[PDB]
Amino acid sequence: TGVGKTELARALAESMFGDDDAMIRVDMSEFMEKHAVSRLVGAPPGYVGHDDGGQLTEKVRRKPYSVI
Amino acid sequence: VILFIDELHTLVGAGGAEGAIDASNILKPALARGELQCIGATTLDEYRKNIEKDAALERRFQPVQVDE
Amino acid sequence: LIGEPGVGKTAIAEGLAQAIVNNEVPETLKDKRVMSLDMGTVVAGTKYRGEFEERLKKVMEEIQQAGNVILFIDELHTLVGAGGAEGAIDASNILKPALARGELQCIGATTLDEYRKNIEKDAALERRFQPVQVDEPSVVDTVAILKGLRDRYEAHHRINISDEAIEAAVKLSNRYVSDRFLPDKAIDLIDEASSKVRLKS
Amino acid sequence: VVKALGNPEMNTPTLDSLARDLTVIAKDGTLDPVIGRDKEITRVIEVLSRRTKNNPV
Ligand SMILES: Nc1ncnc2c1ncn2[C@@H]1O[C@H](COP(=O)(O)OP(=O)(O)O)[C@@H](O)[C@H]1O
Ligand SMILES: [Mg+2]
Ligand SMILES: [Mg+2]
Repeated sequence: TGVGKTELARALAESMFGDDDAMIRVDMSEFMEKHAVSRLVGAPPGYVGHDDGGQLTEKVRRKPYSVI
Repeated sequence: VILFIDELHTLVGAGGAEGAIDASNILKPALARGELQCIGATTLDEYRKNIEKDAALERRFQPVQVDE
Repeated sequence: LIGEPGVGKTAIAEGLAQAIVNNEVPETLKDKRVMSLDMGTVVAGTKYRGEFEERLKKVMEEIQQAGNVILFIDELHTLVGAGGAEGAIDASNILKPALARGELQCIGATTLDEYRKNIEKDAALERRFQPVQVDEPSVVDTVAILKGLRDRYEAHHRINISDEAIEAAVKLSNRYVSDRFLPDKAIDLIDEASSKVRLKS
Repeated sequence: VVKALGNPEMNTPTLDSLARDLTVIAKDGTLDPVIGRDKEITRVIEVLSRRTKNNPV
């Protein structure tokens, strides 16, 4: 801990795009539950938000050249 | 005449009924053949939700990204 | 014609029309008229009861008498439910008897999704149409298509398109454009680049 | 009086009845100025100048 591995990712995002917020950040700490993977690839077929699709998938599709 | 249709996601299903033809199906031939110069405005969510279901209509429009 | 949007099913129909004009490969189709039907045009101006029915019926009788008309219905999935009402009959149920008896020769054009959701649900309408899969052309085929279309886009944009530009367009659109299909995205890349260089000068 | 004030000599009517003319509104001067969007407007012009689908969204 304290050693700057996240800061390295922010520095790379800044160098490649000009701002840290251009990085697509997905904190794995909210994916502890098995069904939390729905936030990445969307709701399972037949569920409520199935047609919305995954959040990470849409963010990557919008910006195909990014840091994840 | 250059046509500006703000809230382009309303194009799909517009005027649909039990036996009617909606606006998108009517306008598809003109949009494909370069006959009508239509400027559309919509949000990313509305684009994905409404005018990406109709893959043919999505094909007929060229997205321009307006960044913050 | 079944294929993903942008492959060129409408181009297939127009190529059939051009082949008819120049020289049709068989005799039986030497003198034929290919007419494109739009359901919006048929439904329009039928505010009174049954006018859609009489209009489509007259169309079918004229097809039967003429005998040299091949009807091309683009967006075939729109045929179901068209012109319907609380107790009326859609265009599909009108066309089914004529297709079954054999007075109509229709050329449909729809993607796999719309065909499967709309046409396959009805066995009577499905048993009269034969799917013709239109596949995405290869890279060399797309280059040939772009070279064939080069004259029209050069005339429109008043620029010169080089072969290296065609190769780059097809390769880059294949590698970096994922949501669309080869001929459409290559054509779009060529068209936008031509418009850009024309606007710059 | 109306006739004296009027004109003694007395092409898209449907669109005029339906839509708003942004060009005459810009001539009037009620639209706000647009600042620093040269690249997006240029891209819109480029898409509008295409032969095949020329519909920018
Ligand atoms: N062999 C070809 N020659 C010329 N143009 C073609 C060819 N194949 C495809 N195209 C282009 O592809 C487009 C046809 O797309 P199409 O699949 O008919 O769209 P949709 O599925 O929405 O009807 C036309 O604009 C045409 O310019
Ligand atoms: Mg960390
Ligand atoms: Mg078509």
